[PDB]
Amino acid sequence: SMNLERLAENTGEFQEVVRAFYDTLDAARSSIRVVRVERVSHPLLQQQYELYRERLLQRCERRPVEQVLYHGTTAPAVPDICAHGFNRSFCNATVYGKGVYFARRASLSVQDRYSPPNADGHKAVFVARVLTGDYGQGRRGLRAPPLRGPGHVLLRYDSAVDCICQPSIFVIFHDTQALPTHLITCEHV
Ligand SMILES: O=c1[nH][nH]c(=O)c2cc(OCc3cccc(Cl)c3)ccc12
Repeated sequence: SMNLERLAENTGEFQEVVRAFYDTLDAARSSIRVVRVERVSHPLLQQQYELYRERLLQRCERRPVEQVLYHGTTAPAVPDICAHGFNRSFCNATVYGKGVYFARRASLSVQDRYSPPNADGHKAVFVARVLTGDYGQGRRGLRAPPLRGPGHVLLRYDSAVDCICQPSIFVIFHDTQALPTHLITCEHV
């Protein structure tokens, strides 16, 4: 909470982020209000992230290798994420693996079970760049992405998902594979 910077409502960056948030808010597009949007700066994690991104850009089948995704969290977790990035050791049921869950659609992250509100009724949703790369099928046992199986050089997939077909959830298992960029503070009207 020391490397957060509030964005004014009348700026390009605030509008990009908020528009993308409302576009994917579905069910609750008209119940949810935005209180605040803050830029997250973590120069070190960003460098560690860019190095991983270079390795994936050089060798992934799927495109894109990188996606913007939402992570709802508890008020107490906000300082840690801003200081350290996403920490899978805080693992709700780990249905698709013991990793950090990101959602394609904000509708999912903004639910009270993922972003529970605090005493002021404020809900914490992070926007993150995530190196999804080549994803495999998640399942509850997974302490890492699932094995690629025989005849692949790479031992494991980059991430795990609910469903390979149209995936809506990504589970990532490396501290450097997800960079928080913005903290959206929202509430139910
Ligand atoms: O935005 C989130 N922040 N934190 C979470 O733990 C989290 C978890 C999450 O899926 C859990 C789940 C449960 C049943 C079926 C599916 Cl497919 C997925 C989705 C989003 C989030």
